[PDB]
Amino acid sequence: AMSMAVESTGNAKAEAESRAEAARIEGEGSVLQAKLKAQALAIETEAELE
Amino acid sequence: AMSMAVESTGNAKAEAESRAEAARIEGEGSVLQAKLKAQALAIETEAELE
Repeated sequence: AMSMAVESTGNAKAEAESRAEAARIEGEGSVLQAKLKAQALAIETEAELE
Repeated sequence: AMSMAVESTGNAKAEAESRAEAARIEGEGSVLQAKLKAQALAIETEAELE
């Protein structure tokens, strides 16, 4: 029972923490792309404003 | 009866605690993605506001 508990919790935590790490990387990437796209829109619409 | 009790409770607790650990990792991941996506929206809509 102890061995099954540790194996099952390791198997679940691996597939859960890989997803969590990938989601963290995607969140940081998404906010950085949000900054870059914000600059892109704020300059495109500013020039098109003129 | 004692052996069956311990085996059944170990087998149930393994499949229950793996799910609980995976759900905890998913919750932490989800809140971190919520922060990152919150920053992404708060900058995208801010630039699009301009």
